[PDB]
Amino acid sequence: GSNFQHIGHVGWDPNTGFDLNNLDPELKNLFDMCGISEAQLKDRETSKVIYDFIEKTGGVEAVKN
Amino acid sequence: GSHMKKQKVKTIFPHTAGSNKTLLSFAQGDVITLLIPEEKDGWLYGEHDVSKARGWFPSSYTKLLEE
Amino acid sequence: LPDVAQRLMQHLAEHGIQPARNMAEHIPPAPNWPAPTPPVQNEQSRP
Repeated sequence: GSNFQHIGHVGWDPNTGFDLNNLDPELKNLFDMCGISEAQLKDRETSKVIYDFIEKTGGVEAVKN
Repeated sequence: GSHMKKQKVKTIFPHTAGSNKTLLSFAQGDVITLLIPEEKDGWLYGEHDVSKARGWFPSSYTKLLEE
Repeated sequence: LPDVAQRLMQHLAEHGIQPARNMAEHIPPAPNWPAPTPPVQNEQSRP
């Protein structure tokens, strides 16, 4: 049907969290760098905040240039 | 990040919590790791080296593990 | 990668989020009575 523009690469949900099994080549790589763990990525109250950052300041095209 | 604290004590006598949900129970010859910088009202707070139970315990029933 | 972390930390501070490298427990109040003491006492003596 239809998809996002500035985002859509990230697999995250407000019920279960980031999708570790299929995470992006940058996503997990930052999480291991700033010090975040897979527990916070599965936290609907922490992963939400970490995702809201990428949706405004990450972006797969925005980080490219 | 952080882990187990350096300061520890050996309990030399038993202790019993009852209905408080904030106390630590043990026997004689057990070992506890201090989680706080100083005592309060003779109560000290720590984590047991055998069960990972936490709570306030009596300092007087214990002695340091220095030297 | 390396520049994205320098701007992440600024976002997480606005919600009080922290990375899992930077989390620990807390300490409870205390009981309603003083801490007990071992079997150590004096011995009664005549006047």
